[PDB]
Amino acid sequence: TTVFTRILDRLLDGYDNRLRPGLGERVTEVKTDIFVTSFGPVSDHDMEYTIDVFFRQSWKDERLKFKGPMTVLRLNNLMASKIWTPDTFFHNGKKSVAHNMTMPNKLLRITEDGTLLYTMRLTVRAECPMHLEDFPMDAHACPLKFGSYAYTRAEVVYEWTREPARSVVVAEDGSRLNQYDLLGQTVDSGIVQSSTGEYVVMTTHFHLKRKIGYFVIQTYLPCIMTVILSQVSFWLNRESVPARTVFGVTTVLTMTTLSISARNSLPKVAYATAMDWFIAVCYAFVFSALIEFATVNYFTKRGYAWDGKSKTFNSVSKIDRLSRIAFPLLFGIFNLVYWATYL
Amino acid sequence: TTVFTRILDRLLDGYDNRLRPGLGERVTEVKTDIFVTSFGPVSDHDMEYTIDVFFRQSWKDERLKFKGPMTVLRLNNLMASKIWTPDTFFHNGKKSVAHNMTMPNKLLRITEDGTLLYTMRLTVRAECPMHLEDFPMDAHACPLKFGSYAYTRAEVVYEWTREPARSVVVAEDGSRLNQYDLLGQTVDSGIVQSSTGEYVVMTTHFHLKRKIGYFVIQTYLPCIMTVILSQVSFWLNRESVPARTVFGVTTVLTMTTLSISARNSLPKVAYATAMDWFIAVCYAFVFSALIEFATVNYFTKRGYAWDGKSKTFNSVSKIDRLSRIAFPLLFGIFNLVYWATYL
Amino acid sequence: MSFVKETVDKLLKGYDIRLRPDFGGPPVCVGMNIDIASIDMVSEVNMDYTLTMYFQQYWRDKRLAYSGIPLNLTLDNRVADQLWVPDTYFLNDKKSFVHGVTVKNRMIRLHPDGTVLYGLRITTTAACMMDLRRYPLDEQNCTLEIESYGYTTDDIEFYWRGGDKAVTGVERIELPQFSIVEHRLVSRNVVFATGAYPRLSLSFRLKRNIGYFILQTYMPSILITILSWVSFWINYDASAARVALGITTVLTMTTINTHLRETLPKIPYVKAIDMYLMGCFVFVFLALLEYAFVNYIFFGRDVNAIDRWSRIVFPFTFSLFNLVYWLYYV
Amino acid sequence: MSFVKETVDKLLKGYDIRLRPDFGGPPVCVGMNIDIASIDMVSEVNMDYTLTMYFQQYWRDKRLAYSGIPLNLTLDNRVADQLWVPDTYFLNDKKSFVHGVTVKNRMIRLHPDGTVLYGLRITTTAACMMDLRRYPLDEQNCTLEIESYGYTTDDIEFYWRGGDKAVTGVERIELPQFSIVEHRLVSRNVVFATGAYPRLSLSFRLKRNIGYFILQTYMPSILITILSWVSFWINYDASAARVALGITTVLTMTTINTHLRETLPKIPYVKAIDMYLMGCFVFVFLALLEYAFVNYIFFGRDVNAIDRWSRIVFPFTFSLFNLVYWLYYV
Amino acid sequence: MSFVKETVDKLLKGYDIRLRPDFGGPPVCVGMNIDIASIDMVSEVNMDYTLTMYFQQYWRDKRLAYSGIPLNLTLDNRVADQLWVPDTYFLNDKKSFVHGVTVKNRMIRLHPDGTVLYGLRITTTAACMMDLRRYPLDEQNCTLEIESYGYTTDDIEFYWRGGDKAVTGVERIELPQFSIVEHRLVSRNVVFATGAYPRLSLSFRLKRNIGYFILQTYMPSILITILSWVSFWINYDASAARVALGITTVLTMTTINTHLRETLPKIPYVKAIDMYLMGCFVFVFLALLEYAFVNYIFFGRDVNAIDRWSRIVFPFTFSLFNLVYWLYYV
Ligand SMILES: *[C@@H]1O[C@H](CO)[C@@H](O[C@@H]2O[C@H](CO)[C@@H](O[C@@H]3O[C@H](CO[C@H]4O[C@H](CO)[C@@H](O)[C@H](O)[C@@H]4O)[C@@H](O)[C@H](O[C@H]4O[C@H](CO)[C@@H](O)[C@H](O)[C@@H]4O)[C@@H]3O)[C@H](O)[C@H]2NC(C)=O)[C@H](O)[C@H]1NC(C)=O
Ligand SMILES: *[C@@H]1O[C@H](CO)[C@@H](O[C@@H]2O[C@H](CO)[C@@H](O[C@@H]3O[C@H](CO[C@H]4O[C@H](CO)[C@@H](O)[C@H](O)[C@@H]4O)[C@@H](O)[C@H](O[C@H]4O[C@H](CO)[C@@H](O)[C@H](O)[C@@H]4O)[C@@H]3O)[C@H](O)[C@H]2NC(C)=O)[C@H](O)[C@H]1NC(C)=O
Ligand SMILES: *[C@@H]1O[C@H](CO)[C@@H](O[C@@H]2O[C@H](CO)[C@@H](O[C@@H]3O[C@H](CO[C@H]4O[C@H](CO)[C@@H](O)[C@H](O)[C@@H]4O)[C@@H](O)[C@H](O[C@H]4O[C@H](CO)[C@@H](O)[C@H](O)[C@@H]4O)[C@@H]3O)[C@H](O)[C@H]2NC(C)=O)[C@H](O)[C@H]1NC(C)=O
Ligand SMILES: *[C@@H]1O[C@H](CO)[C@@H](O[C@@H]2O[C@H](CO)[C@@H](O[C@@H]3O[C@H](CO[C@H]4O[C@H](CO)[C@@H](O)[C@H](O)[C@@H]4O)[C@@H](O)[C@H](O[C@H]4O[C@H](CO)[C@@H](O)[C@H](O)[C@@H]4O)[C@@H]3O)[C@H](O)[C@H]2NC(C)=O)[C@H](O)[C@H]1NC(C)=O
Ligand SMILES: CCCCCCCC(=O)OC[C@H](COP(=O)(O)O[C@@H]1[C@H](O)[C@H](O)[C@@H](OP(=O)(O)O)[C@H](OP(=O)(O)O)[C@H]1O)OC(=O)CCCCCCC
Ligand SMILES: CCCCCCCC(=O)OC[C@H](COP(=O)(O)O[C@@H]1[C@H](O)[C@H](O)[C@@H](OP(=O)(O)O)[C@H](OP(=O)(O)O)[C@H]1O)OC(=O)CCCCCCC
Ligand SMILES: *[C@@H]1O[C@H](CO)[C@@H](O[C@@H]2O[C@H](CO)[C@@H](O)[C@H](O)[C@H]2NC(C)=O)[C@H](O)[C@H]1NC(C)=O
Repeated sequence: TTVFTRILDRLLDGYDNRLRPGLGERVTEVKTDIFVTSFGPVSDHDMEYTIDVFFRQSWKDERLKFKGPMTVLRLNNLMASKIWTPDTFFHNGKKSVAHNMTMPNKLLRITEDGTLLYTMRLTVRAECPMHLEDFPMDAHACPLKFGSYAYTRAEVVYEWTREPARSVVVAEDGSRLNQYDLLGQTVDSGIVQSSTGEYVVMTTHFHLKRKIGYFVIQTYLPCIMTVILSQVSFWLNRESVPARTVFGVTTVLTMTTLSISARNSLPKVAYATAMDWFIAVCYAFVFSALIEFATVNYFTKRGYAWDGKSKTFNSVSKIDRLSRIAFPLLFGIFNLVYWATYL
Repeated sequence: TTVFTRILDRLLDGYDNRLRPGLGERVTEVKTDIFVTSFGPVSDHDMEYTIDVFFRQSWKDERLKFKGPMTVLRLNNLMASKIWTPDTFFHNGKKSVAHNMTMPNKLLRITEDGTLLYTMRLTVRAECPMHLEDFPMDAHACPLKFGSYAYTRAEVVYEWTREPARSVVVAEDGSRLNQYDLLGQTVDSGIVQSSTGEYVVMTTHFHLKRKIGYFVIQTYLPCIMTVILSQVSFWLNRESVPARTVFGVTTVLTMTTLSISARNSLPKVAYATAMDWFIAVCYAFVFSALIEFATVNYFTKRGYAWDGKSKTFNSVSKIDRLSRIAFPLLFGIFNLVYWATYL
Repeated sequence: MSFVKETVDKLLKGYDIRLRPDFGGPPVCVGMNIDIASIDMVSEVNMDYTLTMYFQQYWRDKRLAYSGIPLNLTLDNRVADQLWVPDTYFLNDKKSFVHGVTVKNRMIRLHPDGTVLYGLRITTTAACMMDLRRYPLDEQNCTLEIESYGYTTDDIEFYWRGGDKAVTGVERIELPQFSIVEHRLVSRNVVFATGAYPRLSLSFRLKRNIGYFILQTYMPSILITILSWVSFWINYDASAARVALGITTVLTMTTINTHLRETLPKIPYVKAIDMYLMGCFVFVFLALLEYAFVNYIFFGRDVNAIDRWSRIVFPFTFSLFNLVYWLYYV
Repeated sequence: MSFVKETVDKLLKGYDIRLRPDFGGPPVCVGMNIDIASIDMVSEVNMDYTLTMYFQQYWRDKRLAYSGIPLNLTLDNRVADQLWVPDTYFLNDKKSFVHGVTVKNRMIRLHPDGTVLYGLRITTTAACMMDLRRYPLDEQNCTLEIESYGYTTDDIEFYWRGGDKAVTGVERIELPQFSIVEHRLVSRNVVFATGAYPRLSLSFRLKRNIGYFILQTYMPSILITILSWVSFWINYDASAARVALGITTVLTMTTINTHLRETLPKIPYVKAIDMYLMGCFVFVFLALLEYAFVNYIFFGRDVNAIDRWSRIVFPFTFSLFNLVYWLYYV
Repeated sequence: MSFVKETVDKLLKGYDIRLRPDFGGPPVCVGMNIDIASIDMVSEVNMDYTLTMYFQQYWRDKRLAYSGIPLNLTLDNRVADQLWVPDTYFLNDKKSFVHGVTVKNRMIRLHPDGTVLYGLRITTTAACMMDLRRYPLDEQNCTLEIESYGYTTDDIEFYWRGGDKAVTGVERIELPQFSIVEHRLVSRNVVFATGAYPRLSLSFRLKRNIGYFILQTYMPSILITILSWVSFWINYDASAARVALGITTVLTMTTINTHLRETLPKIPYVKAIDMYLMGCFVFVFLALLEYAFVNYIFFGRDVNAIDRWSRIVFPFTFSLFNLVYWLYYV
């Protein structure tokens, strides 16, 4: 241990951690890869997603070459803070967490050649701008961009450790998504210009597709059943005015309850989503069913119904007879057009 | 002030704050007392409570004797962290705050004899398991246990400064309870054995009694007034089928709304409480009233009511005549049995 | 590399961080520019907004001048603790922080002449007192006040670096509920009991998106109001039908108002949404109250005339209410 | 700058932050003044309010006296961690912090005679026990208690620096739900078992704005109660119409009451809002009972008299109930 | 205490925290045991549970061996920062902290042979993926994964100290909503790109309690379904009574689902609770639709047969549905 201890104390001798490797001499190349331990929940209201990663950074520092029995050293959490490391940050990050339980969730290794492997465990909240026009039948590409906050591309450049497709790895038990499926990802890199210069940006897009089953049982089925229930009024006799008025008016209140609740889960956007049109059309159908009876009642002549053993009686309305076909047919047609358009 | 300054430096001369007083020589005796500035809110959902205290600990450290013009010294918050203090913690604490605004809310006083008075202002959330079977007419004794985390009773022993009853003091304006009354307190001490050794535990129990006026006006009265309303149906004529069906059915919906909301405040416990049984009985009374009319209507013959002038007419149902007495009486009896049991 | 290391050591050797540049001399001029990364939340309930920005400060410190190195020295952000930095703060912020993953998002860049570039990535919740009389047809003006905490104008002066181009990224901002109509840069002095202080203000003008409220708030109220007029076309003798329609729409209007009213804090003054919702509530209230006169004036003592006129007056009066409302608020 | 640098280093060399000024001598007098920035929130559920202020402490320390410089040294905020400062805390403070962006919102200003001015920008959530019996027509008195933690009046004394002008910015406070009616300064000594501690108290009296509850709570309840009287003008034989009206008003009243239960706290006693809603609930309950008595007295056994009598007594008694309510609370 | 002070200072003189025990030698064996204090919360919405525990770690460090003192030296918890401790972390923990009142809830106890006892009091919110298809009749398996962040099995090895007796306090855990059925200890070596890492897993099997759901979910749904059958006993000509009964039960059923829509999570697939509510919704939908068929056959185009047969089939088929549901899920 004493022989080993001397090497460590010698390494940082005259070492300035405020200066990047090869300062004023060359560009510091950082090789990076990510292992997503759990792709956390996605929040539509906040337009953000959580992601738990093992953020691995690798680079070379000639000042940290060493010779000894071992060819790889696993440094302590304290050592990593004594040396220069890249100031990587996430461009679209909102509020990230570096885990400090029980100790700092970091690891720094050094090979004899001076190659540093540096890993940390992070929970990142990131911005994912969502265009929710096709909601809840929408797909999104949530990005994850990172780079050096302070060092321009003339000083620090980032790269992927291996092929870009094989550089972002998701754990098999990593999907922590309740309402989405992680179809895959695309890995890219580029350049971004800002007021302070040009910087290398490493980007990753996670392609997500929303699960629709929640909205079918919560929104679509009750709305469909409410529309069906509004049409069931067409099969009641025209003389039961209080019954068909209660039937139609209470179906309207059910649509209003359903329509308001569906939006409250949505973020406060100002355009019509896919679910908005379906609810609007269902609202029109239930609205038109009560207007239809208003017309039927306006032409009813006798307040009494057929007595079952025949004094004249009202005939069955021609408005009702046609509505028993037109309303189910138009709604059926609207569903084929709606579901084919978005699926 | 120079003479005073020198004494301070000499005190911590060779002082090892890693070693308790009398280590390997005797047992450190810490005398504790608590002044409750405010007994914070109690959370039935989380089964915890908040308490704001002045936590005073007193012990003797012969290493901190001194001689000078004064006989008592008040030490700044920086000095307290430089010496050895008991590693006291709260066994049932969930998340506690040691206030640090504007400065650390600590105080270390040293007497020339070597006695140290050490006070700190704390906000403590503590676990208070509750048996809610008598809810909302339930009473609880919320505990507050503390002791040394690392030192066994062979090393550190805690005692109350004065008579255990008088060692815990609650400020007159210290009651920060909305739905409870702090009846009183019992102060005890004992030994708790764990995997690491035997430890001394100081325990304080606060006896709480739930205020019922909230649930009487939010839950009990609406339930009682809805049950009365369901019985008002008995006094309508048996020929008004739509009115008595609307009357009975909407009281069922009112019971459903009341039952759902009353249990939302309650923690998700799987047993029946005193409010559940009252609501279940009110549900059965409202359900039975609508079943009563269903039986009355089955024996109704003529669809027209009494014309008001005199052709035969229905007679007042004998079921109705009896139900006008049995239902109010049975509910009245149930209330006396229910309230006398729990009050 | 050691030559650069020796240079940096010399600058901080004997460096006094408690003294501003040119202490006792002319005030140090600090220039600021901002790159706005995003505006995340704009909440009426809390009357604030969230702002993620890149915040840069420029000033000249002769103590940090260096020669012989033909490069700008970008240094590890931990060197900022060893330098004098302006005591800049956001006068109207409620809660703010500097991001710290993977490291603190802080930048220190030196220049040969002594110029210091101090950049931070900050998410700040800033107080924006909103005027909600015309809500949701309202236009807001939210500011960000940048002031020195301890130093007066005798010691430190602020200016926007680059004039009206000192703030960038505003055009790229997308808000789910607002549009950035304009932004302005102001520079002035504020006088307190302890002396005058330099102030920089950045302000935005926000116009709210009305399309969303039409589907959520206005449309359901409009349809229920039209529904309440269905009562005027039903026979006077259908008491059960007309009361059931009348009382259930009054219930529906309360339902509409309740589950919407939780979208706004307890702000006690009249707003545009309140007037429209209460205008429709009064109409459905009158449609059910209108039948009380109809039923009584037949059975208690012409009947079709009152309903016939209501079939015109109610649609007409509601259109008159809509015309006056939209013109007044647009 | 070197002269001032050595002047400051002279002061701290040999300084003992662990000892108060004039330790063992007369108590150190600390003057205090507060500049209130805003009262962000006042919550009845948690029974506390959030306050932003500039909190200033002013005392004299002979150990910090400097000569030769005819200027008041404004130093970096980090020098505050190397001096003695009072152990001031807020007694009823639940959670608080000093703002830290871009730097710690803290100020130190020295004067030649050893006088120290120490300012902090603090956001604090302070506990305020509220008496909500007259809610929403209630008037609250929320205080801030300022005390020394571990010094007695034999060591430290507090006073309001500037008399009744020691607190400014009250006119800046813009609470949407309240209006600041008055504020007071109190100086007193608090005696505990550990000794007597100097105490300063700043208290505000708040009067709640009632307009929101008139439109949101009282007016809907008044209109529903009026709507329940429409039953009195319908035929005694319209059982379905009159029961549906009466029972739906009861359901509507419960809806108002039940949804009000979530925003309001768990305060288990009768308040002003409860008495109005319970008054209106009893009136609509009795209207439903009124028809039941009419229906029973006809079919079970006059009929038109009861409706005629109810058309007058119910509106009249409700007006009397309102008159007694508003006089007793306004 | 003089001799003890020398011994303690001797151990830490030249101590290198950066190097593990037997660095570059055989792997250090770290024994662990846990004493669970409480499982505070288990939330389906956040898909996590909260666990408070006493977390002990045992390892031998010859650098910390001491002789001449026949005592086990418990030292102030702050000495832990001066010693080497394992880089242990919880792989699936979302938010966690060490309690810190009055001091850090941490323990270091040395032994003469060099054995180190290192104990912490940790409250950790750990991620637990839940399969809620059988909710509320579901059984869950939540785990806690313990791993070394940096070292490999060539450096550090984990084991449960005391075998199956390593974890204690499970039998005393009381949960308002669950019951601990079993717990297991697993030792394994997880493999990543970096290399093999030691792993210990503590897992509990939770079987949800049903009493709350019976009274809150199943019972209201059952009673409403039975109430819908009341329509079968009313005359076919009573259209206003049977439709109002039928449609209000449909409205009531949606009220249950919508109010339990906000307490339940956003997990988009068919669960056991959904099937029972959907089944009951179909039965009440069919009861209302049954009368539509009765009305059409009589008035549009025998009649008493449909009602008489409905009075048996509907109660019978609901019983059959219940039998299948409960047998399948119990
Ligand atoms: C009352 O108690 C509160 C906490 O409840 C204290 O706030 C803490 O104050 C200390 C001292 O200033 C802080 O410790 C310092 O942290 C710096 C980094 O902080 C940044 O990063 C952390 C995360 O790592 C963030 O949480 C934080 O917001 C910042 O973004 C370090 O750089 C400091 O180290 C420097 O100074 C020390 C001084 O001893 C040197 O030894 C170092 O070498 C170095 O120069 C330091 O560690 C702590 O972070 C604060 N906590 C929080 C939550 O903000 C108050 O200070 C305290 N009040 C009083 C009067 O004591
Ligand atoms: C949101 O709302 C805020 C107010 O709360 C608006 O802020 C105001 O913006 C106006 C400009 O639109 C400001 O008015 C301008 O102030 C400048 C600075 O004044 C200081 O310095 C001058 C000397 O240069 C001193 O005399 C003065 O006392 C101050 O110390 C002036 O330079 C401007 O002058 C311009 O107009 C005059 C004529 O009035 C011309 O003679 C000049 O040449 C020049 O064109 C001008 O007066 C105002 O000060 C701001 N108020 C505050 C409180 O900051 C935001 O604009 C608004 N946001 C949006 C998007 O509309
Ligand atoms: C919210 O509610 C709080 C109480 O909970 C109110 O605070 C009280 O305010 C009153 C004033 O309105 C205070 O009464 C005054 O106290 C002063 C301080 O008393 C201490 O110091 C004196 C010596 O100076 C000691 O004798 C005494 O024992 C205390 O230690 C007194 O100096 C004042 O005296 C003045 O009036 C008396 C007559 O009453 C005269 O004889 C005197 O000459 C002098 O003019 C006075 O007694 C009271 O102490 C406060 N209580 C607390 C607990 O702070 C807030 O005012 C209220 N908020 C609002 C907006 O109203
Ligand atoms: C919640 O769900 C988790 C899974 O998600 C369950 O965890 C599994 O538990 C089972 C035991 O119930 C584990 O199976 C056991 O694994 C041990 C470790 O395997 C490692 O080491 C061996 C070599 O020794 C390697 O081959 C292997 O790849 C691993 O690296 C084995 O030692 C066990 O074998 C022992 O028992 C079997 C009989 O069961 C004998 O035949 C053997 O001879 C030997 O005595 C066994 O295979 C499984 O590994 C766990 N999985 C995970 C992912 O941890 C939890 O049990 C469950 N919770 C509850 C309460 O049930
Ligand atoms: C939103 C739809 C608005 C439609 C508005 C439609 C407005 C409109 O034109 O109404 C008049 C009529 C009403 O039809 P309906 O059959 O209900 O009314 C019959 C009609 O009035 C006959 O003339 C009456 O016989 P008579 O000669 O008096 O002896 C008969 O009396 P009775 O013998 O039964 O007692 C009435 O019942 O409807 C149509 O012609 C459209 C049918 C297709 C409508 C298709 C709609 C899609
Ligand atoms: C839960 C209830 C279960 C009830 C189960 C079923 C209980 C049961 O048997 O009900 C029917 C019976 C009579 O019911 P009810 O009086 O309402 O019905 C009258 C009865 O049918 C007469 O026989 C009829 O006269 P008639 O002779 O035909 O000319 C009369 O017609 P009309 O003269 O008006 O034209 C009908 O109105 O009620 C009891 O015995 C109540 C016992 C106490 C019940 C106490 C219940 C608490
Ligand atoms: C220091 O701790 C060790 C370990 O707990 C103690 O050794 C125990 O001694 C008791 C004596 O009755 C035995 O029954 C146990 O089996 C021992 N444990 C082990 C792991 O060997 C030791 O006694 C402690 N030292 C002192 C002075 O109490």
